[PDB]
Amino acid sequence: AYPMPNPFPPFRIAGNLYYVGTDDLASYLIVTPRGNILINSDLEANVPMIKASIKKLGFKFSDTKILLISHAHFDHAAGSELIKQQTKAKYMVMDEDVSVILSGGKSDFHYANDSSTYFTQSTVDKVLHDGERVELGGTVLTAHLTPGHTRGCTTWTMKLKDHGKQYQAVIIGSIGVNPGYKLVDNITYPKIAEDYKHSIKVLESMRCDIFLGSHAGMFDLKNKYVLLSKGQNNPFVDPTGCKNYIEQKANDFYTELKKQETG
Ligand SMILES: [Zn+2]
Ligand SMILES: [Zn+2]
Repeated sequence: AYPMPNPFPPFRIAGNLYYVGTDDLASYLIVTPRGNILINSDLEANVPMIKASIKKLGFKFSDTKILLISHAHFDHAAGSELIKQQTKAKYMVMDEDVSVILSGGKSDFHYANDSSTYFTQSTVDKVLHDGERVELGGTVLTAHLTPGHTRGCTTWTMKLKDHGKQYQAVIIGSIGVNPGYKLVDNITYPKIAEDYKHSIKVLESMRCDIFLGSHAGMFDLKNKYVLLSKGQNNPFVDPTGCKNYIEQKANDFYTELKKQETG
């Protein structure tokens, strides 16, 4: 079973972007004069945690206007229907992943036949496309299609001001190859390897100042948070870590491809 995450203190990352996630499954709140955007609904058990985190920061759960995800797997999206029911947020999902959301996982190219991965079916209020923007209260997020891990995996970017300086924030959706994924002659998702290679090209040339991800462990949330509490100059500003992480996962993809092609 997926290891149930533990709660994590919420905090401001930079500018109007806040962490409201767990010690593992990462969720983000963007606060604007015209309401808030939430990214990743996580497990159903995490929806009360997300609500508690938002409120702890002094914001209103009922001000959640838009719900986004990193990608269509249960650990980022299972909680979406609950959040819709509780806030009436508008759910926006990259086109290639919509079928998985509508079907609660039953159409998943890999996990269609694994009932332990299914989640509550939800409707998508706006279908997104590569490079499409999500705009609220003057804040502008950009959806980047970085496919492979899912057909519609989305890397979310925005610009944040912090201490009079400008930073590109990048929430890497995932370019991990899950155990069991078939990269050669995939029957359901033939372009899976071409899609990962595209994601690598995009991410390797993407400006990345504030380094984030769909899972805390991607970007060293725990140790960085400890530095933040100690008052350090924004430890979430980590371009080197971001470049090193993208390089590592690009190499991991080619390591797994080699294994499947020659092992
Ligand atoms: Zn996933
Ligand atoms: Zn995940």
